[PDB]
Amino acid sequence: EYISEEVQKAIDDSVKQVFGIKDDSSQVTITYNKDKVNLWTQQIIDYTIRGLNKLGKHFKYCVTAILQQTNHAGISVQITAYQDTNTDGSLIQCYEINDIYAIVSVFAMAV
Amino acid sequence: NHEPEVKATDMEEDMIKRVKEIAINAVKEYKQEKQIAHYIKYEFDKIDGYGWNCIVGRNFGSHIIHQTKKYIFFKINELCLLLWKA
Amino acid sequence: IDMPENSEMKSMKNDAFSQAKFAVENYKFENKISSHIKKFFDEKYGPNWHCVVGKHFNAYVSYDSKNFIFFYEGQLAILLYRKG
Amino acid sequence: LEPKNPQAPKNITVYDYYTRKFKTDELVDQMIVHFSMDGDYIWKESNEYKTQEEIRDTKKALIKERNKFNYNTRECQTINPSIRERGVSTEPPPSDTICGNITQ
Amino acid sequence: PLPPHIIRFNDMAQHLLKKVIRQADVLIKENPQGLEKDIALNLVKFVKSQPEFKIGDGEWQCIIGKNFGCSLTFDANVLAFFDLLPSRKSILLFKSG
Amino acid sequence: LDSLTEQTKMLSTKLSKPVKDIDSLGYVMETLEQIRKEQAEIDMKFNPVQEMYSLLDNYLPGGITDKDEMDARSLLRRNWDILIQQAEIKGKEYQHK
Amino acid sequence: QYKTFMGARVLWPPECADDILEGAIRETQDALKKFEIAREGQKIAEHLKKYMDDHFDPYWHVFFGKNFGCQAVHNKNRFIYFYIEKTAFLMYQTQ
Amino acid sequence: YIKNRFYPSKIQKIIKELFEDRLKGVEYDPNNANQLSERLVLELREKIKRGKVPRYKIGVQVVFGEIKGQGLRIASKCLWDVQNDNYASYTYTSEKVYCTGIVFGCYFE
Repeated sequence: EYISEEVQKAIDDSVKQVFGIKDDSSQVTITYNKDKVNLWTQQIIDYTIRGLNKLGKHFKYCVTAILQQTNHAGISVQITAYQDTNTDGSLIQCYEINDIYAIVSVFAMAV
Repeated sequence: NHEPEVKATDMEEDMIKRVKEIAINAVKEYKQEKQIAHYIKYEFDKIDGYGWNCIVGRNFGSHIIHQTKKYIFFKINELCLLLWKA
Repeated sequence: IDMPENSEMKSMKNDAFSQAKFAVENYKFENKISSHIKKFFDEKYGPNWHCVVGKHFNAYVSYDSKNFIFFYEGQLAILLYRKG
Repeated sequence: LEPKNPQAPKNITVYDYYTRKFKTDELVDQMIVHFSMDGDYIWKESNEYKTQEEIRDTKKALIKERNKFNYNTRECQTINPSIRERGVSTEPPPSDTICGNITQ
Repeated sequence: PLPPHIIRFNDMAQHLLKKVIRQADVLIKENPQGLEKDIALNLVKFVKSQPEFKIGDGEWQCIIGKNFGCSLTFDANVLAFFDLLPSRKSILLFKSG
Repeated sequence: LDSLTEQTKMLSTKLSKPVKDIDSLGYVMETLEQIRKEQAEIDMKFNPVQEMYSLLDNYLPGGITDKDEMDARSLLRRNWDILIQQAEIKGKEYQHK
Repeated sequence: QYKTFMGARVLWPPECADDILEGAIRETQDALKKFEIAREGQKIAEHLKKYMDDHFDPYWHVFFGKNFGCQAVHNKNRFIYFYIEKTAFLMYQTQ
Repeated sequence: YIKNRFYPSKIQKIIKELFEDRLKGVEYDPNNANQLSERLVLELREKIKRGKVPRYKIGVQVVFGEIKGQGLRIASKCLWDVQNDNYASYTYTSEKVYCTGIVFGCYFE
C-alpha cells in the first residue's frame, strides 16, 4: 500500500527544497565547502527523515546518502537486498547542480 | 612499439622531442582517441599556454591554420596525430 | 586448389602458412588455433584481424584490399583477413 | 544478489598502439545512465571567472590598441582504402564406400 | 518524420540538425558517386547560404570520413557529428573557434 | 615520372624564377604552400609509379634509358628536400628582414 | 526443457528479444522453404545474417549445424538458440 | 517442484517485438499518452498469456514518456527465492520518446 514513485517524490521535495533553487546562481555561490559539508549532510538527512515520518505509513525505512565533489573521479552506486515480494523494496536517486554530485539510497520494508 | 615519425612538421628540434615524449607517454598510459587527444592537448596547454588543437585518428581530412612554428603531423604505429596552435 | 592473394614480397602470406601449420598441430579445438593466429598477426602487423578455421563453411565478408588470405591447410580450411 | 547490470557488455578490449597487442578488460561499469547533460552556467567561481574575463579583456584591449596578420589556409587528407564484399566457399570432401569379401 | 540516422554528438538546437539531416540525406542521394569533396563543397555552399546559421566565430567546416578521430576548438555553440545508416558516412560539421 | 617531375620542378622554378617572387613575395607563396599540402595528394597519385618502376628496375636496372628516369624522379625529391630546407630558411630570413 | 514454439523447439525461456525471435523463427524456415535446400551449406547463413543486418542491429553471428554447443559473453539479451527437426540454430549479436 | 520454469528473456522477447511494432515511432501527444499505455499494456498482457508460464504470476508495469532535456532514473528491486521466481525488463527509446517495460514473475506455491 505505497508507491516508490511517491517515495522518490518526497526525497526530491526534501532535497530541492533544502538546497535546490530555481534561479541558478546561489547554487554556485554555494559550492562544495569543507566546513559546511557536515552541516549539509546532516541537515539533508534530517529534513529527508522529517519528510518520511510525515508519512503515516507503517512500513520501516532506512536511508543512506553520498556526496561527491567532482565528476572527474567517477563512481558506481549499486543496491541489493533480501526481503518480501509484495510490499518491500528500495529506491535510489542521483542529483547534480553544478559541483555537487548527490546520491540517495533508501530501503523500505514491511512490519 | 615503434618510435614516432613525422610526415610533415614545422617545429624546432627540442620542441619535436617534447611532443615525441608526450605522444609516447599518452599512448602508453591511455588507450582511447579522445583521451589521448585530451591528454596531449592538456600537456601542451600546460607547457605552452592556451590555444592548442590535437587531432588523433586513422583517416581524416583537415584544412587548418596555426602559429607558424606550432604545427606537426606525425604517425605512430598506424596512428595519425596532428597538432597545432591557434 | 584455391589461394586468394595479398600484398607482394610475401610479407604476410609466407607468415600465415608458417604460423597456421604450428597452430593446427599444437591444438585440437579450433579456439586456440584461430586465437593464436589472430593474436599473433595483431602484434605483428595490424590492429584488428579476423580468422576462421574449420572443415566446411562458407563466408562472405568485407575487408581491406590485399588483406584477404584463404587456404586449404591439410584436411582443414583456414580463412584470414584484416578488417577494422 | 550483488547486482549485474542488464543491457551491458561483460569485458572491454582496445588496441594499444605503443604495445602492439590488444588487452581486454573484464570489469565493466554497471550504472544505468540515460541523459547526461553538460552545463555552461558558472556562478562566482574562482577559477572560471578569471580565465574568461581575462581573455576577453586582453583581446579587446589589444584591438583597441585584422590585428593578428591574415592567416594561411592549409590542406591534408589521409589515405582511404575501398570496401569490397567478396565471399568464398569450402566444400565437404568426398568419401568412398566399397564392399569386399574374404578370400581363402 | 526524419530519415533514420545516428547522432553521435550534437550541440546546436535541434532544428539546425533537422535541416542538416534533410539536406545531407537528399545530397548523398543526388551525389551517390564521385568523391566526398563534392559532398563537402555542396554542403558548405548550401549551409552558408541560408539566412539562418547567423552566428559564427570563424566559418564553416565539414569533414567526411569512414574511420578517424579528431578534436577541434569548435565554437562552443555549433557542432554536429552523425551517420547516415544506408551509406554509413560519419559526417562532421562545425564552425572554427 | 616526367609529369610529376615537371610539376614539382615548376614549383621550384616559381620559387626561383622572378626577381619579384624572390624578393617581394605575395599570395603566390600561399599557393606554393597550397601545392605543398597537395604534395601529399600529388605523391598519392604518383605512388603507382614508385611500385611500377620498382617492378621494372627489379630485373631491368636500365642504364641506357634510365637517364630521364633519374632526372625526373631525383628532380621530384630534389624539390622535396629544397622544400624542407628553403621553407625553413626563407621563413626565418624573411622574418629577420 | 526446450519448450515448443510455433516455429520450433526453443530453449524457453531464451536470452534474446522477440522481434529478433519472430524474425528468425519465421525467417529460418522461410529461407529454407522458399528456394533453398539442405544440400547447400552456408549460403543459407549468408542470407540469414544479411536479413538480420538489413533490419535489425548490424553485427550478428550465426552458427547452425547438427553438433555444436557454446558458452560465451555477448550483448545482453541477444541470444537465439533453437533446435528445429534435429538441427540446432544459434545466433548472437555483438556490438 | 518446477518442471516448466521462467527465465527472463522470452518475456524480454515479447516485450521487445511488441514495443517496436506497436510504437512505430509515435510522438508524445498528451491527449492520448495514458490511453496508448492502456492499450499496449493489455496487448502485452495477452502476449504473456501465451508466454507459457503456468504458475508464474505476472506483475506487468510500463513507462512511456518523451525525452526533453530531462534526466531520469528508474530502478526496481527483486524480492524472491532466486531458484524459481524471476523478472524481465526492456527499454526502447527513439529520438524523442522512451517506453520501457518490466514484467515480474512469481512461481505460485
